[PDB]
Amino acid sequence: AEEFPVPNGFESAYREVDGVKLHYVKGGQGPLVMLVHGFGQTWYEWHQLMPELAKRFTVIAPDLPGLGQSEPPKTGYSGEQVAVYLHKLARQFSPDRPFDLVAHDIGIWNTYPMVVKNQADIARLVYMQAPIPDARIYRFPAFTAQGESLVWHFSFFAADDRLAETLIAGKERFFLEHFIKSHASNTEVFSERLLDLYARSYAKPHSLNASFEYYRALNESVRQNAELAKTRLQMPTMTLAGGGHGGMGTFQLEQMKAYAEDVEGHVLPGCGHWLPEECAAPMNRLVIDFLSRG
Amino acid sequence: AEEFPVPNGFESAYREVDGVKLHYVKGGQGPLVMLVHGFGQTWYEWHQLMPELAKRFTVIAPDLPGLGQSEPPKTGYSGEQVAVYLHKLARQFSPDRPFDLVAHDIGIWNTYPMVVKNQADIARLVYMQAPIPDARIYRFPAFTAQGESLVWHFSFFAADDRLAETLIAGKERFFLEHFIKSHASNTEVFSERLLDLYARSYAKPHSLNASFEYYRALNESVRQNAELAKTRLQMPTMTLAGGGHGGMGTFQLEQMKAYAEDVEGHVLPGCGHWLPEECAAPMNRLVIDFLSR
Repeated sequence: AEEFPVPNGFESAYREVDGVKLHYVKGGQGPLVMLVHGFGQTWYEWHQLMPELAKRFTVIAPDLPGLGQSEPPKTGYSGEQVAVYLHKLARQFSPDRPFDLVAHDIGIWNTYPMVVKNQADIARLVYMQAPIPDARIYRFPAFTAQGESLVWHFSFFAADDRLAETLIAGKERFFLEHFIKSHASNTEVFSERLLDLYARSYAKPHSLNASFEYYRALNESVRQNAELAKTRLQMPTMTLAGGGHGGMGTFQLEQMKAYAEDVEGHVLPGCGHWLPEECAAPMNRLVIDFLSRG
Repeated sequence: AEEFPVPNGFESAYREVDGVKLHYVKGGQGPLVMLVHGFGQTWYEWHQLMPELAKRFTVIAPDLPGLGQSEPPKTGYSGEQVAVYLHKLARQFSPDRPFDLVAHDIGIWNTYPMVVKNQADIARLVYMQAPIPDARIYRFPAFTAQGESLVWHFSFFAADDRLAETLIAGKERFFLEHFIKSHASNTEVFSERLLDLYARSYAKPHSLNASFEYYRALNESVRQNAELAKTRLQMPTMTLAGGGHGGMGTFQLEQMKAYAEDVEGHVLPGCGHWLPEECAAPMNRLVIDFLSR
């Protein structure tokens, strides 16, 4: 069974990595690019970018552990733990050559440790729409005068007593439409049909729990990254952020400059958090062009 | 029936104020003290303080509009709108003499406008465990190095789509127990029966909604207060805050210094947010002493 339709010419498959069965969608030929999704979504957020990249690259889009059709991690949900699974998966298909990485939202959290620990394996890097876990996340406001606090959900999802699963179970489709649209500028792209697909996937009980365990591990990820960030990233990097409602704005690039020697940043006007869907044309173009420099 | 047991010597009653039927519990004789509860609770959070205060004062503890047994407001939930109901209720019982005001949590939000606009009516003021709505609330963090933050619920409750009512309905007791304990230092004071009583009250559909409408009006209250605060408070004021988990710490007094010329403050170590219950005896003593001068 497939939770989301696979683009023509791609294959849906699974690979066991350190005892965990990871789902991915793969296609194309050439150097490897791995695309890593974020909270509320799956590999499918990349499905419009994937055929374009596949004309020049081998493209793999995994489901994060516990999300989509991937099994939960056996070690834990901190960034350093999850990054092992994703690094080993990529190196199964690119064992002798560096690969490219594109990551959105908690895909950043779950890849930054393996990038910094294996820099020679990463040719080029694209990060969009999330802070790298560090002390900056403690400075975001709980409540704002205009618009809405971007990351109050950090506390909601990290709260104990399984607060978030207990309240959201049975109401997953309602909650996800609210979460997605509240973090969007171009809300009209989130049709009821598309929201149905995403909601059905993260409503699987182990996926609803997995979703929030990433946030329950966030403070551990911060502590991990305080050590890892003593070495800056050396490979070419690009950041993308939305400039509209839900967007990170200038924060994405300004934080990345503390982490990367070679970084260029873009803020996409009229676009929120969900860049591949809200602003497919400019986002796809920026990513394809940046990766095609190599 | 009554949602909470009324202490001996007190009466549970109602008064119509601007077309809204307000519930309150009243006892004692002497000058008036009005006690105003906060989120998650009702008049009943004051039920241990009330008999002690009633030895020297007439004491009235209303349910906020839409909460407990009070009808929702017919104007709105912003601080200036709700304060009209509370001011007029107090003046029905103390028309010829200034009265004292004690307020906890959003009871502050719902009384500050009528205090600043009717200073001659307010003899002494006690505020505990909440910011007055102003720009300082935009500095509180969304997340902390120890886990969930103190006031991320501001955004949860203010969200549209009836987010909070929709997620909490059917889980009202579960959520309120988590909310109380995550803002407490002393959780043992919250018995099964007490949690049951508070959960049943705010689970009434119009009370669950009313609870969050106070937060959906919070930014409007901030903007109202930006103009009202051009006039400082002149009456004797006391702030109380918990020093433990859930407490406002030094913030309560430090904010109040910007609003009040005559203010004294206390931080209670080992106490969180729910001061009348977590730390009943020292909180009662400090309030009674302050009001009895």
